[PDB]
Amino acid sequence: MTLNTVALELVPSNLDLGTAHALAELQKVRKLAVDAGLDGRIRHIMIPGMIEEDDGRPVEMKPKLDVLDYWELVQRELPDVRGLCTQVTSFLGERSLRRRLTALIQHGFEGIAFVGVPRTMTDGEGAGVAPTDALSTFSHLVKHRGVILIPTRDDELSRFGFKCKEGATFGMTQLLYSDAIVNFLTEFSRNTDHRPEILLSFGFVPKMESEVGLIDWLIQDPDNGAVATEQQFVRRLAASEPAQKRAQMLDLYKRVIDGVIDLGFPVSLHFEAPYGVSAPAFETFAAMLDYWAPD
Repeated sequence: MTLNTVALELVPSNLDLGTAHALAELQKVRKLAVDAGLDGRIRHIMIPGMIEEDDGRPVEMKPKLDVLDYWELVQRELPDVRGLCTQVTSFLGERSLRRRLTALIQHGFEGIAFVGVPRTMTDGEGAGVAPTDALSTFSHLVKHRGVILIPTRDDELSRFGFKCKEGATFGMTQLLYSDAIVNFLTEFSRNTDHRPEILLSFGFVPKMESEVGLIDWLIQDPDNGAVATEQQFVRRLAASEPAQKRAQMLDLYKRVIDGVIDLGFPVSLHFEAPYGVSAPAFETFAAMLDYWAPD
């Protein structure tokens, strides 16, 4: 009924790589994890869905394999892991979304986070499916139905509460670069009876972030202040040398874990490396797991 899992995000490889070099990259993933101690301890791969056109991103954005094609490669090179993914619902329409969700579950995915994109319907005829409506409508197809939880966002208490009422089973956080989630989940536990599973998301920040700024872009929220603080922490990690970067990161992790695991929500972990998996990323994830892991 709960995942109680550690999930590693693997973004699908570029469409132009071809099969032979897709599996080589996945083979490197297996070696990096074994070398880092992770190889028994990651139960799920989270494969995010697709943005086709660019959103302003600081990186280049090439066309990717569909979630289904990439998942079959993943199963070849990482036969231990189970599958989670992300699905945009806003563009599909109920019948199409039913077929898509059925195909995902049929091909071995155990949980799906329903993601929404705002769109114009003043024109832009044809309703898609709002993520919160999908949560109710497809509960017979998807046992683990997720939403994005952004604990720094204005009105997230009302927003996440609504999604829980509408049938959300877990919340997957935006990348966490402060302990805002601690106060959010405590206030959420005081104002409501919803106890969804929380997928806590931690992202490795490489020095390259000082030059490219991808993670700063991923978490931006104009005029927030809590996010402003998080962006300063990202820059500081990027400008920190490995020992201090690891310690600052793991101190953040320890505060979140300590502040959260007794609130009464089931807790799972979600590890991202937005610039691509790497030995320093996997070492950071191994350090976090040595402090605390589900089970």
